[PDB]
Amino acid sequence: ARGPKKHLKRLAAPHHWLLDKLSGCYAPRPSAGPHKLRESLPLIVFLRNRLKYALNGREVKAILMQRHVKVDGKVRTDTTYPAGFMDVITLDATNENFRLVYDVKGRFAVHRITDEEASYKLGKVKKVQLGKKGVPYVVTHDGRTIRYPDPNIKVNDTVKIDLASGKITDFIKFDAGKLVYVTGGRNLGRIGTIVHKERHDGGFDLVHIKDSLDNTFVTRLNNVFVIGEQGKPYISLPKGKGIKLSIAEERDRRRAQQ
Amino acid sequence: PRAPRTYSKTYSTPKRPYESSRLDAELKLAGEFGLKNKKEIYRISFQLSKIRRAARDLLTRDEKDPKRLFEGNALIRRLVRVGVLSEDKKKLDYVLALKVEDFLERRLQTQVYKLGLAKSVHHARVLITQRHIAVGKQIVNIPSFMVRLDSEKHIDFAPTSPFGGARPGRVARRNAARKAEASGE
Amino acid sequence: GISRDSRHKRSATGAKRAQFRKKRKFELGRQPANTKIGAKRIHSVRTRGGNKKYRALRIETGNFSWASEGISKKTRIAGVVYHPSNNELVRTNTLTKAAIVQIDATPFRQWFEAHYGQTLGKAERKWAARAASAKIESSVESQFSAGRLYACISSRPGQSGRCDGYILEGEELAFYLRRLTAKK
RNA sequence: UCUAAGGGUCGACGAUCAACUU
RNA sequence: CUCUUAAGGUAGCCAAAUGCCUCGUCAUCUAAUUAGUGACGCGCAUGAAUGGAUUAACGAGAUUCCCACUGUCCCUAUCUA
RNA sequence: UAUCUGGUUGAUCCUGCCAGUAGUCAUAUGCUUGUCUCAAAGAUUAAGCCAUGCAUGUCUAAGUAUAAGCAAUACAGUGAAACUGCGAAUGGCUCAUUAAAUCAGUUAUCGUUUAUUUGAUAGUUCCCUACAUGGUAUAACUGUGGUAAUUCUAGAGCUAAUACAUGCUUAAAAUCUCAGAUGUAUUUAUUAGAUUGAUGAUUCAUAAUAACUUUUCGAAUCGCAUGGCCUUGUGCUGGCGAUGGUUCAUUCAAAUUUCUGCCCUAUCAACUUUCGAUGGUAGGAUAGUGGCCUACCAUGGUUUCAACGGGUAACGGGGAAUAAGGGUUCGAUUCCGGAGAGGGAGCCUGAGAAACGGCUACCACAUCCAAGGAAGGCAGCAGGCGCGCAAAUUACCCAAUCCUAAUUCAGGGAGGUAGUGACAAUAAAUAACGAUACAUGUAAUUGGAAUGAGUACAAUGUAAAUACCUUAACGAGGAACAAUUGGAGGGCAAGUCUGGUGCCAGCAGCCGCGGUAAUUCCAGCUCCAAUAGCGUAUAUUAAAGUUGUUGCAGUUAAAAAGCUCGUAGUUGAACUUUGGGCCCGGUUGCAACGGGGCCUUUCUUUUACUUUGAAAAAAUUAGAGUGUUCAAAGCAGGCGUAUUGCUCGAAUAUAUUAGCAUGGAAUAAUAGAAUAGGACG
RNA sequence: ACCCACUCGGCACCUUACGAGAAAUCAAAGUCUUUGGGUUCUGGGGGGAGUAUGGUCGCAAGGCUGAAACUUAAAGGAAUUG
RNA sequence: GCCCGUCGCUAGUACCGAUUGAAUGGCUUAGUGAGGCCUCAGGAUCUGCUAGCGGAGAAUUUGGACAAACUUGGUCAUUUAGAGGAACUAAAAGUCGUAACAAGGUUUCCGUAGGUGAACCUGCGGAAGGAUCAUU
Ligand SMILES: [Mg+2]
Ligand SMILES: [Mg+2]
Ligand SMILES: [Mg+2]
Ligand SMILES: [Mg+2]
Ligand SMILES: [Mg+2]
Ligand SMILES: [Mg+2]
Ligand SMILES: [Mg+2]
Ligand SMILES: [Mg+2]
Ligand SMILES: [Mg+2]
Ligand SMILES: [Mg+2]
Ligand SMILES: [Mg+2]
Ligand SMILES: [Mg+2]
Ligand SMILES: [Mg+2]
Ligand SMILES: [Mg+2]
Ligand SMILES: [Mg+2]
Ligand SMILES: [Mg+2]
Ligand SMILES: [Mg+2]
Ligand SMILES: [Mg+2]
Ligand SMILES: [Mg+2]
Ligand SMILES: [Mg+2]
Ligand SMILES: [Mg+2]
Ligand SMILES: [Mg+2]
Ligand SMILES: [Mg+2]
Ligand SMILES: [Mg+2]
Ligand SMILES: [Mg+2]
Ligand SMILES: [Mg+2]
Ligand SMILES: [Mg+2]
Ligand SMILES: [Mg+2]
Ligand SMILES: [Mg+2]
Ligand SMILES: [Mg+2]
Ligand SMILES: [Mg+2]
Ligand SMILES: [Mg+2]
Ligand SMILES: [Mg+2]
Ligand SMILES: [Mg+2]
Ligand SMILES: [Mg+2]
Ligand SMILES: [Mg+2]
Ligand SMILES: [Mg+2]
Repeated sequence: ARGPKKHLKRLAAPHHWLLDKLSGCYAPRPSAGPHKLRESLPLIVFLRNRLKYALNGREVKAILMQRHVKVDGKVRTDTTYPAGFMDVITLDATNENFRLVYDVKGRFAVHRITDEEASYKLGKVKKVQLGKKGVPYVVTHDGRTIRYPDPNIKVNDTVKIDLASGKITDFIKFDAGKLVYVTGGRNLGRIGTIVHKERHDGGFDLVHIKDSLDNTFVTRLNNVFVIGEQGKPYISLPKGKGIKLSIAEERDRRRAQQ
Repeated sequence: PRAPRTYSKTYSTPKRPYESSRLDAELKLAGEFGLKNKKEIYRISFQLSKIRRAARDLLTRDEKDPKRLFEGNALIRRLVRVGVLSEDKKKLDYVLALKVEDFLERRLQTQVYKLGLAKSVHHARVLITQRHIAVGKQIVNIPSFMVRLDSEKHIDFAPTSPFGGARPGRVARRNAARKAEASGE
Repeated sequence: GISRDSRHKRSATGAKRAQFRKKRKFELGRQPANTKIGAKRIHSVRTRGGNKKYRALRIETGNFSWASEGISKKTRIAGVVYHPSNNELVRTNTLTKAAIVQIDATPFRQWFEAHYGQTLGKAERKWAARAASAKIESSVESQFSAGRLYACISSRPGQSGRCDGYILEGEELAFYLRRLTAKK
């Protein structure tokens, strides 16, 4: 329709932003950036709806233009910067670091972390490709290209990214029995261990995941993110650890507060 | 434009307009409970039809089916909280076997009367309409209120509303200002 | 202008399609280059995405490769002798991909002499190292006595502005020689 | 000014010969 | 209801190359139509192999309109044998 | 939330329709209209025509400042104008076109372009400036003007760049050619790319060789700080940044694209094919695939499983109304996709438009004019005309939601706010309680309270208000602060009441009522229904098992073809591992029910079906929680205090057509070895 | 040829109806609200009307296909008593 | 009792119909063809290096493809006029008869054909929905 759209009408925004319906006609359209339009979370949304620090978008940009907010080590003064999964949002005024991770309901949970582990971040290797001059490189889930990767880093593996030098410190290899986050689909926000991978040449790769409670759910390889081995996640998990209690036991946990 | 504003009807007229037995039953209910019009009975029967539909959908499901368990428990909880479903009838079949008077009993216009705060249901209606009744720390001027079975211990007069506190009223002041003259001085 | 859309061009059942969506710029075609010979004239076309194409009109020199010794000398195109798509292109000497042209062959003879030193068409022992196994063919050298080498265009002059190509060799050359000794 | 198609005789082709119609 | 015949003109068709009145009446065609066409029909005096009605094709047959075309005309002029 | 009733007869039972009845975010219209919350609204007819005003502009520290612009030893700040850059392709409107088209779900790009964002990435450039090249350049500005008029511009004099055009500095390392070449970009050819990376798969990524280019890039740019070492000079170095730039990846996208799915119509059965229709080769063109176009060649491609044609008062979908179940109808319209900007067509710029608040032309309209000429496009927001049954203010504002730019600041009729508004929806004032007489109720017999409908200091709210919430004083007695809209024969609740009219006037959806005895008209009284609403008209849904798959009927009520054959379609007998036994282990209450595994002669045809799973945006629907005072709603909120704060949420289900993955192997189809060209190692 | 008994197939018939139907009646018109063996054709109140128009067949007569505007509260079936 | 048709009056709705009728809209052959775009050229004047020679270049201009639009013709669709003709319906207690319902006074009806003011009559074949379930 003659070009790229610059508006995002409310009720067209991604639902996991928990945006109010009758606030205005429009939502913050995620600018082009590292992750995606749908799988992103704008800094305005995370500053005005997930922490209530700012009250308006004006106040969000006021917070942003004095270099308070910081996404993955850099300033990111963009009001609608598309921060996403495994991103580190550190603010030095009110010094605290968050890691954008998915709760078990499928929203971007507010997950405070410490500087000693916010130093780095994780990245799912989107592709391994030889660049110009025969220099190998890896592309990660957040759109990062890292040259001279370990010759044993393949697709669907995860790499620990320094986030200050932007290099690969370690890498977890996709295989049966490693801890995986689910970053899309019905089970978006669950954590489990890889049990089996169905190949489906041509079609879509499927993976069967068994959470701590021995629940076994299958999902597409596109949205599973290796985060370490069982019991040793290379990152800190949010308050729920992706267990996916049913509504009955959720109501039970709720009524356990009398 | 802004997202649409959801709205629903709350009542349903009867299919037969001039059924004399239904008319007499509606007038009996309206006289007993001090109702302004047949639309209040219509609204209560609409709520009851929705409740009955949900209960029927659940009862057709298998027992210990998670959806039936969860939603029937929620419906029964809501009904016993409102006081329509009694304490010993938490089975989802008594939900089906409920009635219009079970909802008309929990009306604040009925509770105010049954608590002696009013001389009749019409006294209760005017007393709620005139901001005289407070449920908690909150004046409630709506006859249809569906007391939560905990507000029952708290339905009393307001600090306003010169039957339960500070002020003496409005016509009392003018009658005092004219009784000053009526005294002669 | 010219449109490459399929909203015209009635469907496979034969039904005539109703029109919607007035012609879109992302479906435009353009005019053929009809590259001629001589006095190079290249025009820059602005294409989608800010890119540039080069319409070759009247091209004089092309880069042709022998493909047997891998030289790719730059030479002069004499004329078009065969075109599989239109004899009118041969008549008009219109330079075009897959056109069979004739090239000067003088740079190729000079390279053959500076490389093998073996009197093709009329630092000492490099000619010895490139040993007696230098017989090219009985049809690629008989053309050197006339100084015209049969070649096939491989670039697209209307698209890239260049008229590069390769010298005919082997069964391709036999095929085109049969075609030429028929149609000539 | 050209292009194409449509033949005879002789020994998948080769040699030779020939008239116009499109 | 009459008088009346061998039978009382049927099916059709018409101001028709058959209708006096008559340039019939209505419509169409035109600026204007005794023309043409379509209808109407108590039709001087239409009508059934003295053939009625109709008909594709055909016609140096009679007729009306239209397009083209033009010295037929407006309005004549000029050239050749 | 599975209902019927009146009307054919003297009466009956049916068929059957008409009529009634109920709903409609479904429109109009009539009457009436007190309060709070919510808020549809020129779609229908004329994608008809439009006066006027606004709707797109934009600056940081960080492109260019000698404003004769302001203000307290080159400007040090601000800064009009202008050049430059970016944007103006988003938004908003409308539904005219459009029926395999759009669109929906699902695919592909190993078939391409992609400004921007994000990340990575460039020691190789020279055939007498690099301690920095030119005007070949110009704007704004200064002065001279033409025209009636335009966001018209000529003529002359300067002036810069991150505008324009050129153009060097980086050794060392480094191999091939016979000292030179060797970065990248373009084009071609060849080579490797294995079994030395990837993919299911490549002529992929990538590298190499030989060359090739009307030269591509390889900063001649800017801000704030100035630091360290020192031949103390115009030294050498060194920050944090901004902007720019090649390529790759990423993102926002785009364009094509797989499969399946659109309403009525046969009084549309053949359609397409010279003039591209289907395919092949080659080319051209495109960003790229492709008959997209061209040349040559072949004669194909669609179709009763409905092609092609015609109609649509047809934009598609999410969804809406109604709904026992199944369905019927609707969907111009809050979100997604498409298309258009009076009708066509063409094109500039740009990453992106076949753009119309851009241009060019024609057609139809139509403005101005000094007659020479010039300027247009409300289906943006208001507003006018016209059309109509049918739809609001030429209002305020960027505070919210977001968007745009050079950007924290400016702009935004996008949007919000208010005005109109009985579209629709929510809650629910018009009275309540005593005394006296009479037999719990009757009376213009009377008393004390209560309140908001209003009105209004303030204060909250708001961008500034308005209103709502909260309230000082006022503001109830036939509380005239007076409720209506339709009815009273039946259907259908309610009158042999009174007066009037006399087959008239009229009523009456239908049956009927009215002709001097009217329960039916006109009224009065009384009564009934719903009620701030009620009636009427049209449409549609239920009623309708009167469209019937569930689920109709066809002897006589409408309906079995005159009869038989017969293609498509639909449908089609039975039969192939059953039955013992041993285990492990689940879920519910030793039992029941469900599995999985072994033995018992026993451990990769094609489909349908079905289980499970992923998918099927949000809104909507069902629905969990939550005292918006209740409610419609909304996604909030809750818990304690004198903190310098703690905490739960914004679930879940369904869309069962098509595709995908998985378990089952009954049902139904299909294939196996018969001239053995069969199986086994 | 006939008689008796049985049997298959056929034209029918008599009685009774579990059953069906509005009934007349029906061994199918039954096995139908306890509604599904397969399949073709037809009807949707009465007229206008098997009309007009178009198509097609026919020598013609006509056949096949086949509306609409408009109109109407009945028309119709079986049976009962007069 | 019920009832049928012609004819006559009134009103309404459709139909046929000379007029090579009319209007509007869609599609389209042919002709002409604006405009931009690509292309063959062209060279005002605008500066540069030395009459030698280059660069930028407006008007104009050739040929193409894209093509609006107009004219003519064809075709389709939808409205619409029309002398006259021929129906249907409604109303009307008009005229003529009495065709059907009883064996309706000739049983009725179906197909077909012919005839007659009108219902109708008649021939041929058929049906009972007949006025006969019946002659071993
Ligand atoms: Mg006669
Ligand atoms: Mg005559
Ligand atoms: Mg005549
Ligand atoms: Mg004449
Ligand atoms: Mg005779
Ligand atoms: Mg005669
Ligand atoms: Mg003759
Ligand atoms: Mg009805
Ligand atoms: Mg309109
Ligand atoms: Mg848009
Ligand atoms: Mg490659
Ligand atoms: Mg090709
Ligand atoms: Mg529709
Ligand atoms: Mg339309
Ligand atoms: Mg729509
Ligand atoms: Mg419309
Ligand atoms: Mg839209
Ligand atoms: Mg457009
Ligand atoms: Mg308009
Ligand atoms: Mg346009
Ligand atoms: Mg406009
Ligand atoms: Mg626009
Ligand atoms: Mg408007
Ligand atoms: Mg009142
Ligand atoms: Mg108030
Ligand atoms: Mg009355
Ligand atoms: Mg009654
Ligand atoms: Mg029926
Ligand atoms: Mg009959
Ligand atoms: Mg019948
Ligand atoms: Mg068959
Ligand atoms: Mg079988
Ligand atoms: Mg009928
Ligand atoms: Mg009868
Ligand atoms: Mg008779
Ligand atoms: Mg008779
Ligand atoms: Mg008789």
